[PDB]
Amino acid sequence: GNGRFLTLKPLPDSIIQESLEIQQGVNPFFIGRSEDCNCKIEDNRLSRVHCFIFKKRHAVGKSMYESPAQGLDDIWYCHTGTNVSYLNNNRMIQGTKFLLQDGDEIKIIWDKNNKFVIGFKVEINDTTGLFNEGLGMLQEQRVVLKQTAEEKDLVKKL
Amino acid sequence: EDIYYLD
Repeated sequence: GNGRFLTLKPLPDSIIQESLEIQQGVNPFFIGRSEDCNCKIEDNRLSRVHCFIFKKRHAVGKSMYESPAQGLDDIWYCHTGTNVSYLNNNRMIQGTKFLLQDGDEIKIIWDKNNKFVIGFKVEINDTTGLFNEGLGMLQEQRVVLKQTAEEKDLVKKL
Repeated sequence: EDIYYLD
């Protein structure tokens, strides 16, 4: 990776038709209206910092039965927006985290009446020694995790 | 300082 690792590109299916790339060097990558966010997406519906993606070192206890990747890094999508975001098929409320597998489509905002729909396609171009870039490691079937003060602190420095 | 609710 020369600078880019993950590519979040607001696809045509979404009200936004732009492409943003999370530099492997920037952790965590903040997205939202405010330019402060590593990613620039301004939607009156979402907060200046609707959500941010944070990368963490993927690990596990033993390798009994299951075959892990020793100890590589994975990308976690953190949502801090009050309008709640949607990752593929999992709910993302203000204060949640989710595993990002190469080719992850995340919905920042969806309005049935307003027809306001946002969605970015995550595409890992470079693999900075990733357990498997992001194919959806077994064990945990796409489940939404919760964030702690550690996560909230990340945005505090934003 | 925010009042959002997409329902």
